[PDB]
Amino acid sequence: AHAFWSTQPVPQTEDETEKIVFAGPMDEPKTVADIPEEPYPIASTFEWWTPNMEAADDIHAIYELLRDNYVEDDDSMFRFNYSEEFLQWALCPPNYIPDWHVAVRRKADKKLLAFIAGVPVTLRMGTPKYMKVKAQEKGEGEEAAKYDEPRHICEINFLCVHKQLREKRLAPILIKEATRRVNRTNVWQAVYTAGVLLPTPYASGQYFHRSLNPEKLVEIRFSGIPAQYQKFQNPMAMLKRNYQLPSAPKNSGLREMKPSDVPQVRRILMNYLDSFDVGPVFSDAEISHYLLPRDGVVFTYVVENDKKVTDFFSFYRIPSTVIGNSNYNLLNAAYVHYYAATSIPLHQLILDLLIVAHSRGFDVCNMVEILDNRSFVEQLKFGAGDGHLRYYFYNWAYPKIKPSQVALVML
Ligand SMILES: CCCCCCCCCCCCCC(=O)SCCNC(=O)CCNC(=O)[C@H](O)C(C)(C)COP(=O)(O)OP(=O)(O)OC[C@H]1O[C@@H](n2cnc3c(N)ncnc32)[C@H](O)[C@@H]1OP(=O)(O)O
Ligand SMILES: CN1CC[C@H](N(C)c2nc(N(C)CCC#N)c3sc(C(C)(C)C)cc3n2)C1
Ligand SMILES: [Mg+2]
Repeated sequence: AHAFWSTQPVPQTEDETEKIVFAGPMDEPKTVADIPEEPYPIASTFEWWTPNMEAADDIHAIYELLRDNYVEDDDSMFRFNYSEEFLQWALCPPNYIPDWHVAVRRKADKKLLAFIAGVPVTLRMGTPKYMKVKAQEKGEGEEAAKYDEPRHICEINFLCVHKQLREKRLAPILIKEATRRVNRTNVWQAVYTAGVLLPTPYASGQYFHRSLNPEKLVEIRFSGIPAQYQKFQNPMAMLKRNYQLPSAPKNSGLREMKPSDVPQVRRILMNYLDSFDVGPVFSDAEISHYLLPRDGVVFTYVVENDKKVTDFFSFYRIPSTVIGNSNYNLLNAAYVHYYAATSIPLHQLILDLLIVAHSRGFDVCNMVEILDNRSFVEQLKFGAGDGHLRYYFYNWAYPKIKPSQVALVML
């Protein structure tokens, strides 16, 4: 069934994952000196390339590869079009490792053919709460707590092979070379997500969408007019009224985040994320990088009351190419990023997210049912989509958990 994934240190079946009780490594300990110093072999017509993701032109080359060859729906209606500024943001966080950005090019002319990217993340990935309770029942607390310390690991994203080279077993080679470069830096675990089912997720959640511009979404067939609206004289008018939003935020202290807010935002975020079984730990530099506003990329607002920041939300922009409809070039989606609420109900905080996103010209707001995202689905008129995001570890045994015990947002 899986000629590549069967050879890797991942759980091989759903049954295996449902039997795991404690977090820890799959493979035997290895040293850096054990790991080949030479790049993984690749066909003579190709070469490995490490792009400089802080050079505008190298970012542009990766941008083009992904624009033309990255994730598309099965009906080929929409294809992600991450911007150049987004890619620089995502692939160069504090203390990033340039060698973890791995590309293949055709040696002759040097066309870019494939890419995969790793970035550092500090993750809590110790045994989940439910399984620590069972372990205490049983006298096994020491084993259950062994890997509780937040671990410095790799997050993988942006795996892409050019459409002309699909189904030639190039993706396994990129994965193996990325693994080698990570292992050479003495890191032995990775976290990754995909929409496809691979061996084997530790968690899975549905995607949810909230329409902001229903007329456009229906036109491009992202959305349908649902059957019950046919009881109405003007279905589209009633759809628009259904999703109508305020033109101004409701929370009076709302404003964009600024550098001086970093310590307080770090504090309330970390207190919140601490409650979840899998979640990142951020430095001040990482809070600054991932949350301060960046035009066209990330948008972050704080609620400041009596000169104190008590709540915040963030969202990021991923446009998609509208492949088949010629009336529109792009789908402009806002994705829910991190947030924390201490003064107001989460639904009140996130309504202001939708108002700001709509005001800024976004067409839809998307999220996965991680964090406390299910708490505002119905009131704020999100609907489940047909897709799922599955969360995976490489070289880490982990119990199956619910997606509401996951606090890592994937870009
Ligand atoms: C310690 C450090 C560890 C670091 C590494 C951690 C692991 C990171 C793992 C990567 C995390 C990526 C996170 C993201 O970026 S998820 C986004 C993935 N990108 C896309 O969907 C973009 C459009 N599609 C493509 O570019 C290609 O179809 C890809 C590149 C996806 C596959 O190329 P292609 O279609 O030309 O096929 P092949 O003949 O080369 O290879 C076939 C093998 O590939 C397995 N496959 C298919 N899709 C995925 C997938 N999304 N993750 C992992 N494996 C995948 C498949 O089961 C088969 O293996 P097996 O079933 O035969 O065994
Ligand atoms: C949290 N994410 C942002 C990055 C990933 N992003 C952009 C992403 N991934 C998706 N899937 C399942 C496949 C992509 C891979 N691999 C979908 S489906 C989706 C709808 C339109 C609402 C149905 C939005 C969405 N967004 C997921
Ligand atoms: Mg291939």
